[PDB]
Amino acid sequence: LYFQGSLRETSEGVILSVIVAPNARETKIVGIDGTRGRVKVNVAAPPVKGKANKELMKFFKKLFGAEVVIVRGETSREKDLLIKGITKKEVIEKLEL
Ligand code: NA
Repeated sequence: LYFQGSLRETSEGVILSVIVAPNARETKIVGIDGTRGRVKVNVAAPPVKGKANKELMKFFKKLFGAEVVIVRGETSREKDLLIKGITKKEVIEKLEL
């Protein structure tokens, strides 16, 4: 039940709610924010020219094997990612790897 506070399944796929920190040593999940209901994601890219957004999407597209788009928070640390055409059960399985 750990990652479930950060995700919900709509007709389109899964909205994965994250909070990023850019300029990290490695793009990876580092935790969960229990109050905000978001996965803490470090992103190994600078927050300029959209590069942290691009790296974030790339990481999750690779993890889930599905298209990932930003649906809210393009210019925020708090970003909502639509994982297209996937189920919550799939997403949880992959986040728990
Ligand atoms: Na960015």
